[PDB]
Amino acid sequence: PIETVPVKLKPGMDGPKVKQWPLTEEKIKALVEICTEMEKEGKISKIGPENPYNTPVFAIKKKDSTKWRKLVDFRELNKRTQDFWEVQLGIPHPAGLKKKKSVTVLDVGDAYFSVPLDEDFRKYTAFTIPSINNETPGIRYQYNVLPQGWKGSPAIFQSSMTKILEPFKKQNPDIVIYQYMDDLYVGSDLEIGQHRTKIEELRQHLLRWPFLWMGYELHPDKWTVQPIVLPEKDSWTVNDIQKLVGKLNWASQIYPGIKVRQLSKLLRGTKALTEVIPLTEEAELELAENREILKEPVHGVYYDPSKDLIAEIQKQGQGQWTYQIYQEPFKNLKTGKYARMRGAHTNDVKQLTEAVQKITTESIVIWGKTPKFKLPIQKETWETWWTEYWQATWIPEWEFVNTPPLVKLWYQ
Amino acid sequence: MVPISPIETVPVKLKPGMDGPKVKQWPLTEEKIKALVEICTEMEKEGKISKIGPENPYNTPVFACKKKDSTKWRKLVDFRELNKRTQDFWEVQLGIPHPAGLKKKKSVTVLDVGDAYFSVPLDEDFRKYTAFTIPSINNETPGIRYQYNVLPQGWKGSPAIFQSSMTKILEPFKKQNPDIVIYQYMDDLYVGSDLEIGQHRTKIEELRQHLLRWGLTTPDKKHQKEPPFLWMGYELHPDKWTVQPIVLPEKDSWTVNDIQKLVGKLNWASQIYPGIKVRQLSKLLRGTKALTEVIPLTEEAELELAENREILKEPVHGVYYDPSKDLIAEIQKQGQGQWTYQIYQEPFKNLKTGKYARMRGAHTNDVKQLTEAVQKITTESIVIWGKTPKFKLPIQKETWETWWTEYWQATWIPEWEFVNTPPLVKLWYQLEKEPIVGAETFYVDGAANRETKLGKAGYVTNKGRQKVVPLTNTTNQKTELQAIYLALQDSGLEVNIVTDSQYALGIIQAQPDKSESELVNQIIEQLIKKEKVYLAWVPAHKGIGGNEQVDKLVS
DNA sequence: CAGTCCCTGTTCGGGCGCCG
DNA sequence: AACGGCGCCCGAACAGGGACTG
Ligand SMILES: Cc1cn([C@H]2C=C[C@@H](COP(=O)(O)OP(=O)(O)OP(=O)(O)O)O2)c(=O)[nH]c1=O
Ligand SMILES: [Mg+2]
Ligand SMILES: [Mg+2]
Repeated sequence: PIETVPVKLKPGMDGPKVKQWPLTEEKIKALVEICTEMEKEGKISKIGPENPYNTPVFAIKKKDSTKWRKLVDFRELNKRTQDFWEVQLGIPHPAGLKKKKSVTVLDVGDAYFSVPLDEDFRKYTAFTIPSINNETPGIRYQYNVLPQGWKGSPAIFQSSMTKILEPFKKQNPDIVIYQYMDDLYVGSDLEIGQHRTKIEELRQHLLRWPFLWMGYELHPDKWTVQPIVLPEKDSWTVNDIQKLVGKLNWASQIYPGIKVRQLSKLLRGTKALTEVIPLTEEAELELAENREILKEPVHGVYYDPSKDLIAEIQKQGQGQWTYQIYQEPFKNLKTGKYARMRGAHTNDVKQLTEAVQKITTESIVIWGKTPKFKLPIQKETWETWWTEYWQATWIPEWEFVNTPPLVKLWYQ
Repeated sequence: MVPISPIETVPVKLKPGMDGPKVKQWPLTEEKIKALVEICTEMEKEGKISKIGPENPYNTPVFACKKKDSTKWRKLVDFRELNKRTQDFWEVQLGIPHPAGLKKKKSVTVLDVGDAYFSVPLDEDFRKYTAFTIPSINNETPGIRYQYNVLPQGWKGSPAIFQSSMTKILEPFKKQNPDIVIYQYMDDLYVGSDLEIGQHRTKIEELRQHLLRWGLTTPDKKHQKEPPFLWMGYELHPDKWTVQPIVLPEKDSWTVNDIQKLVGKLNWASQIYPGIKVRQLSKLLRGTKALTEVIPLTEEAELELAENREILKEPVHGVYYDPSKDLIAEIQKQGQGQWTYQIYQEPFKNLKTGKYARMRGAHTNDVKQLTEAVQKITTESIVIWGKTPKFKLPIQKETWETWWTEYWQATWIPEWEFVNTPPLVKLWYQLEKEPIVGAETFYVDGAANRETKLGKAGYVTNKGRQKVVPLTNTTNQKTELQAIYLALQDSGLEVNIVTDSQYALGIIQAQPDKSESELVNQIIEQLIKKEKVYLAWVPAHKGIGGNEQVDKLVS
């Protein structure tokens, strides 16, 4: 009884044609059981090879969840419908969500299954379930309703979502609610008891209309930033000063006022690396001046909503992972560090996966975008294991880099 | 008026803005003429082919070969111009079934659907786009033109349609027989069950009659009821499997096309024959771009070929998959970037074997290549069995712990244990983390001219030691490596080296043990001889330390 | 600052094997 | 002399960043 909102690809672009990657036995069995129930409920339908489009599919389990969830990698289809969920039917991002004391994330993706999808667009939602050892050909489906993980789903459902949340927002005007992908971000300055109580009221508000029982809690007011810090030693050697000048010179690309004149004068000659060099009166002055500039904010650094977010991650060792978020080089909007995440001291890929998910969550809260990641890892290594540790219902863009640490810039 | 078959049709369109094929026929021999007029007459009475007239302004040639060592023939076509204008299909064939992934079944039957493509209908509105004439005489009768009512052989949409139509027909039978396994690859059907031999034949005939309702015939010509079964190019026995006999050519003079077929068969044989190498044979296929050019076998390529023939002498076999037992994968180093592995569940009962010999990157080490081999085995195992095997690796836990905790890129190996089988994988040198007290400090630098290709490389040290070496036909990157090489040559067992070359430092910090560069290999040889080496980087053109001093000498 | 170079990386298409 | 699938080893074309030169 609902008219399907017409959806069209961006002009000059064809649908996604991404090959399905191999799935483990438990993931295939989970997807077969899930797709059988969705097919019985009319959410999906089997298709043939005359549909040239295809999108990868796999399965995840959220944090502390034993229930399999179907996850479609709609990254290719999303950027091929970018003028729809950003230009035509966009969602405004509240600047106060990051200021709230507690923010709970609620999975509302199941609500999209009640709204039908445009018949002309259903062919672009095709996915293929593989078989173990290629016993059977690929089992292809396509969506009949708004699919989870497609950015057009919250955009079309926004009109329906607003009417559902309208009574709750009038009851609590101080609560900020933001919707991104399959998730709902609810922030308030209430106490931990009062917050979780209001979250349960919102759950009952959605019930009167399979992961709604979960609630991942955030605290953006407790999110810390990792500045560039300089070492403080009692004695300095030639090697210590060479590393210090190397770090300050790279830092000059961010802070133009950093000087290395009086420090480079200490290295006059061809001295042994371990020779102790006492800092002169001017060297203490220049080093103290550079420590204050690192406390001053960078000039002309602000968020541009028309530009993409970029995120770089560095493996610092011993469970330490630093990161920077920027739109223009050396204009970091945020810098941070993670430590002692799951997989620390045993699994780099799980830590990197955790770090990517944390950075993306922060970016959704602060700016409403997901950054494109520059991952310090080989492509084949990441593509072999990353799905084993993914616990999020969205997937950011990423690329792979290899930059040896010539100087420890973000973590001494 | 042709009867519509029970199989559902697949709506096939064409790319917008394009029409159908209009290609003239190809003059063939009279042997092909008397081998196709009888086919179009039999397919016309069976409804597989209808006759058209002047209202069909299309045409397509129809060259044809035979069948492999058999009596019959295979009518082929040239839809290369139709494929360019036909819509793209998404292939549902995602891989090739491997016998090592088959589980134990008491009873096994291999079927073969006769006339596979000729039993599946074509789209009604698409039959008009398949026109072709058949001249009864080579230059007399013009020949009445026909069309296709089924799937033609040679059309790019025929395989995808048959595989999808076959699945829809088997779906109701599989739902009524859940305990029966049906491996469906193209038209060949592998049917297995743990039922008794008598009850198994009963369900086979039930399946043969089920497929017969849609016009799919399973004749007794290629019906297999007893081992050994020839399935997917293998020999299936009740408790083991092996590859069909592989014949390697033995010519006195080897060309280029002969080696390409040789390495191809060795790659196909390396799935169950352990220890096959193709490094020195494939090395002969470099540079030469003439398939009909004789290539003499190198002494290394001859010994490699001799060792592969001796492996193929003793017959080998693989076992089947048992889900109740763990999956084990063991890797060995064969030297020169060559790795071989075996996947098994019980000791010396290999499911399959394999090799990894890819050389990626100009500079690498055994630890990186072992990591790449683990990833290749992991993905291959998920395809075949859907799980990652436990690894047995010839690298110490302490060695691996040092590499991954100190590397700047994220790297990881799944659950594994050490196996003591030389040659062990190790790191051949370790760069120090702090400068070495008492070791001479070498400030190195190198500069070269872009135009004349001339350059210099040298060093200055804290003890007054100094060298400048002129270089001819070089680059700035080569002189920076040469400067470090000079410092390693002219220093004691412990040395501190200060450079401004991000290029050189990035190569050496990744602890390579092999390189496509003779200079890097010489640097590696020196790094191994040392007891302690500390590399430090400083920015150039900043008047820093001795780096400013050595910069004046080389530039 | 552009425009090169040097170096190293990925992508792709074809050679071969194998299946149908 | 056809089509589709997978694997390997190959080379040419292309991308991208440090570093030097006008
Ligand atoms: C071997 C082969 C096969 N095919 C297609 C056609 C039918 C299926 C199976 O072919 P087939 O089993 O060997 O021949 P088929 O048409 O079934 O006739 P039969 O020999 O089985 O009676 O794959 C093809 O297009 N080209 C080929 O070279
Ligand atoms: Mg057949
Ligand atoms: Mg230099």
